[PDB]
Amino acid sequence: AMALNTNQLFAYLNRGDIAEFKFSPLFTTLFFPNVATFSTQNIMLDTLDIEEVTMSAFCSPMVGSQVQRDKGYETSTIKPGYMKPKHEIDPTKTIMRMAGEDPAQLNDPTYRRMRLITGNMRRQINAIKARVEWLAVNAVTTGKNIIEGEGIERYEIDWKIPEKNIIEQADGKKWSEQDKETHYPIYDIELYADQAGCPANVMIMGAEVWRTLRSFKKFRELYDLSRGSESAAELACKNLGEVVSFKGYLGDLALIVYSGKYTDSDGTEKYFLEPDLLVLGNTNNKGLVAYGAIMDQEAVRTGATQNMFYPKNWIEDGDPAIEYVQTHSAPQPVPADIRKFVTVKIA
Repeated sequence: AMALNTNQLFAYLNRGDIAEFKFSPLFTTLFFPNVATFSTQNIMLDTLDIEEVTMSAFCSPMVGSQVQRDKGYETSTIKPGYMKPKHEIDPTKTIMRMAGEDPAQLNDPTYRRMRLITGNMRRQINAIKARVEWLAVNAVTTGKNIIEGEGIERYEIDWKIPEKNIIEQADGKKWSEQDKETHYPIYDIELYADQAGCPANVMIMGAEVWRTLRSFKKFRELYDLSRGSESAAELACKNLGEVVSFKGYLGDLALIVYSGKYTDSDGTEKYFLEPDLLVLGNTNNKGLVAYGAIMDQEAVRTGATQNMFYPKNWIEDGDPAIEYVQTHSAPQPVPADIRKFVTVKIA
């Protein structure tokens, strides 16, 4: 067994026809679809060619779970959470073959190592994209991210979303308490959308929100199931049918139910978007995922530090020699304008 070099791993990562590589989760796709890779470890927001994205954040240290906001300050230098998940390449695994494919290769041990390597690479990108989506949804819904990673101390980024942009039905009119035969929920949605200061053209909803909205006769009468790749909102969902459902339109407002989940360190399943939350936004309000430099010595040696991802494969010596694949990345979502997001907790 010889370890694949990084050109060999990049050949796969860049291949063009792997969904895990070409698509990203919903909030990332709608609101952070652009990319900037930095040659510095830290993201330097002041250096971006696009003037229309956010160029500073209020960064505060933390002691435990406590944010030390008196020690925070606006800075255009952002330290990203450095990621480098790895997996063992165990050739004793049973390899699942697809689904139109070619039984004969699976004898060849090289072919089998390749299957495990590429399989684990796909899983590592999924995990990096999942962290990014978590960061994206948190930014949009709370204006804040908690950043952790290799070689830094845990701290908070605050994009300072206006307080009026985060709304709870329990401070006003609850949908659960309305007459489902007579209430017009559109007028509440319009009320929430006022807070964006600009038009909202997309409503992204947890499951409980969609259930409730649907229970209103007056929503059903206006609900326009018709659609056809007719909007950026709609286009964004076509490759995310595992976690996202495009429902139609309410006037010029696209309707998306979002049910994406991730697993946390504890190995527990969580929603990206809590089921009782809806987000109003504008699909023209596009920021980016900024990538800090890759800090791996071999990346540094070979001048390959400016990269979204940097995959490595190696075999260690030992009584069992253990083989690993690992992917380095230092992503951070940066919004265009945080003030154009309104989040509502229904009750």
